[PDB]
Amino acid sequence: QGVYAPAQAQIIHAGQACVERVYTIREGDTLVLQCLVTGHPRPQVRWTKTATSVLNETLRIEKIQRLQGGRYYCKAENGVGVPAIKSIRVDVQYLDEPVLTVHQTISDVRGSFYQEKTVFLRCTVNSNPPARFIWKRGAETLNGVDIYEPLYTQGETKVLKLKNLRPQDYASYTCQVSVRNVCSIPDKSITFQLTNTTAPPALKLSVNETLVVNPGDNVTMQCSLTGGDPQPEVLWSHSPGPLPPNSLVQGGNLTIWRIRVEDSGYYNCTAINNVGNPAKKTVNLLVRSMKNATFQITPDVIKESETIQLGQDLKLSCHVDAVPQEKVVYSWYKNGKPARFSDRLLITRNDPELPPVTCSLEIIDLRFSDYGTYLCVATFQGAPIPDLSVEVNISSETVPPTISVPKGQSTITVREGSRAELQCEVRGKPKPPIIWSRVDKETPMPSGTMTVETYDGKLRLESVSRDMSGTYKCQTARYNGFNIRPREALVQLNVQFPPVVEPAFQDVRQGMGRSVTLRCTMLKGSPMKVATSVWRFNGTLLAQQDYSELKVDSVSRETSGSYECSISNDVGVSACLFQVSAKAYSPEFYYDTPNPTLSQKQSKNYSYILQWTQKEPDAVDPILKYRLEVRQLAQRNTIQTFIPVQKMEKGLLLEHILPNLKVPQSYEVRLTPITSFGAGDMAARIIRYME
Ligand SMILES: *[C@@H]1O[C@H](CO)[C@@H](O[C@@H]2O[C@H](CO)[C@@H](O[C@@H]3O[C@H](CO)[C@@H](O)[C@H](O)[C@@H]3O)[C@H](O)[C@H]2NC(C)=O)[C@H](O)[C@H]1NC(C)=O
Ligand SMILES: *[C@@H]1O[C@H](CO)[C@@H](O)[C@H](O)[C@H]1NC(C)=O
Ligand SMILES: *[C@@H]1O[C@H](CO)[C@@H](O)[C@H](O)[C@H]1NC(C)=O
Ligand SMILES: *[C@@H]1O[C@H](CO)[C@@H](O)[C@H](O)[C@H]1NC(C)=O
Ligand SMILES: *[C@@H]1O[C@H](CO)[C@@H](O)[C@H](O)[C@H]1NC(C)=O
Ligand SMILES: *[C@@H]1O[C@H](CO)[C@@H](O)[C@H](O)[C@H]1NC(C)=O
Ligand SMILES: *[C@@H]1O[C@H](CO)[C@@H](O)[C@H](O)[C@H]1NC(C)=O
Ligand SMILES: *[C@@H]1O[C@H](CO)[C@@H](O)[C@H](O)[C@H]1NC(C)=O
Ligand SMILES: *[C@@H]1O[C@H](CO)[C@@H](O)[C@H](O)[C@H]1NC(C)=O
Repeated sequence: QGVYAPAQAQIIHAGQACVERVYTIREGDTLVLQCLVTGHPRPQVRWTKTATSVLNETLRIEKIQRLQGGRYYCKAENGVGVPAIKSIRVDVQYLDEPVLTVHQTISDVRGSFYQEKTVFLRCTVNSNPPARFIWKRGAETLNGVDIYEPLYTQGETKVLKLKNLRPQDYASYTCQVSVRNVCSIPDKSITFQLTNTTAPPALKLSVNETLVVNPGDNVTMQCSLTGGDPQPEVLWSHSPGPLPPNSLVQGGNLTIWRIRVEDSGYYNCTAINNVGNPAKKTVNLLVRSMKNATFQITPDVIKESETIQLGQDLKLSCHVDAVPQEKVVYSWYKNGKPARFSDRLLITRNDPELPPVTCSLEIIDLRFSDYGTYLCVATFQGAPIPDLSVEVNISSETVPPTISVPKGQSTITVREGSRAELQCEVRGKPKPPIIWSRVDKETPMPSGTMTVETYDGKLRLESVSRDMSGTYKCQTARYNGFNIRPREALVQLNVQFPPVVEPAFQDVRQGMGRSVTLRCTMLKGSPMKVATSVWRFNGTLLAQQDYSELKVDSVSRETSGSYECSISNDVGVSACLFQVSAKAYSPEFYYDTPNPTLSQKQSKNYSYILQWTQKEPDAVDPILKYRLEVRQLAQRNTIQTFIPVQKMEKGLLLEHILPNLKVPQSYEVRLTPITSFGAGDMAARIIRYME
């Protein structure tokens, strides 16, 4: 490629800037960067910040922000050689209003019981560039007292330390912070009234550390100041989440109406006045609830049993999830209630190694007299909430569980996106719930956690993703049944999905007598086999290995057009699209030359050196002639002429002088190649008098 030259970029600065390698502007202004490029063919330009991208030789950002600052890249490519890249660092600049805060420090003195008070005046401001701080008490401070930047701060903060605090120091101190007026940014000031009444905030709360309540109850909390100068600002907050709904803040008073169980949590009242540590009082609000009452049958452990056998230990545990967990109390009944007071032979244990906070009675030397219906009742002492119970019949019939997959739903295949339903079925007395997990990987579930409880033994997946395709485990719970090694069973999940073929579009060129073959290849797809391929031409079907091929015997006017191969797996369809013709490629205008020729500076005429190259001359039938059209933008009528080609090769520069052009005006130039097939791809350009 003799005349083809690789791209070359150069960034240029415009829009608003201020004051080498960097483009500094005030936040809120507008950025305007332009990428000038050269090389042939004329390269295209995208602005990016990664090296996302905007396809434009000029980058323009209105009302720029702090974060939009950074390094920007102009990328320019044309096919020939290595793409051109150029960088520029945009440094958006700003100066917010400074914050002024103060705290005291009392400290001992060597060999003395006298004490020295020290105040720290801390001035913080976020700014680009690094700010400049000046301190004043009406007058500028230099010396006796000290200025510095404290630790754990990168110059955004300066502190004025007043070591021994004598009355004359009690004045108004004012931090004035400047950005050097760079980018014409004003300085800003903040002042503080340091007085012997100045004091950090303090609060008193009308309720205890932790407050227990029932659902529905209205609860109101008064948070009142007990100290603070300046007058601090009191604020309530909640974790997790925000306060509302159903809760109103008078200010200081926080009331919660019709409290729901999910409203439980920490409510924090905090006072701030930029003096000392902000005061906070914290109350933990606990709404009562009881959920998920569960029992466990644990056969003799020491005899390593998994089954109810006479002459063995049988533990029957009991548990429920409650907010004031420590406050629950359990009652064990049996065909009516003995309240588990027997002890001898049958005994109560409330806290063994078993799960947390579980009442569990043991039966030593199990007897037929122990076969019965046992009930455990969890309750809160004199609480309005309802009690919860768990019945568990023990008899000869009670037996550990077994789990299986029904029929051959072991592997269940579905198409991506649809819903999937995995099923396990469990047998035993009692029948425990099933816990579904994934085994091929460690991912979560419908419930968003590693495992999911289910009693119907069904696991439903609404929007199934191919990523989810894998193996899944279903197993017996250790609760609401035997507490034994869970029984397990696996099911496979195939997530089929439609094909993806290549190329989506391809522009194919070839001479008039010659042949061409189009291939549509399948890259991804489950099933990964071409079930069928169907080729169409300009809308109509044609008659006809991982891919499909079609051969156009003779690329002619009758055969040239758009070909579509619709490849499909048993699940979906996807298509390649080919454009076949014997049209020559577009001419590529050459932009980098001094062009105009003044004809005797008279007749109001100049001439233009129109130059270009022919893209891929040997891709189709040889180029015979170019059709040249010239319009001057001002007259509708156009002068059409034909250039006859002498000879050409890839990259050869072509020329044609346009003879009669009004001396000031510009023109549109349309250049079309002609082969035996006819008109190739037309190209266009605007020419102008330069000098
Ligand atoms: C209802 O209550 C029962 C227990 O009373 C809950 O079963 C418990 O579920 C948790 C997981 O949520 C299990 O803890 C986990 O154990 C694995 C190891 O097995 C560990 O890797 C995890 O970090 C986590 O600690 C716990 O073992 C299990 N307890 C029993 C006795 O099986 C059940 O989840 C509750 N259901 C609901 C809907 O609240
Ligand atoms: C570049 O962006 C401007 C708007 O900022 C737009 O007017 C112009 O047409 C764009 N350039 C191109 C080549 O589209
Ligand atoms: C503080 O200063 C004021 C006058 O500025 C004075 O009335 C007061 O006694 C001083 N001492 C205290 C503890 O406020
Ligand atoms: C809380 O107040 C509302 C009316 O403001 C009332 O309907 C509700 O019953 C109150 N809460 C209780 C526990 O009574
Ligand atoms: C908060 O409520 C109490 C009475 O419940 C009242 O004395 C106090 O003024 C209230 N505070 C506000 C800011 O309304
Ligand atoms: C409220 O205080 C608790 C206890 O100190 C704390 O865990 C929680 O993060 C705090 N929440 C807020 C919003 O301050
Ligand atoms: C226990 O057995 C009784 C009668 O034998 C029955 O009414 C009750 O429903 C059974 N309980 C369970 C949990 O099966
Ligand atoms: C197919 O359609 C394209 C676009 O309309 C057209 O250029 C071509 O001549 C058509 N081919 C035939 C054989 O009609
Ligand atoms: C100047 O241009 C006009 C219009 O294009 C043409 O008629 C005329 O012959 C030209 N004169 C010369 C001296 O080239």
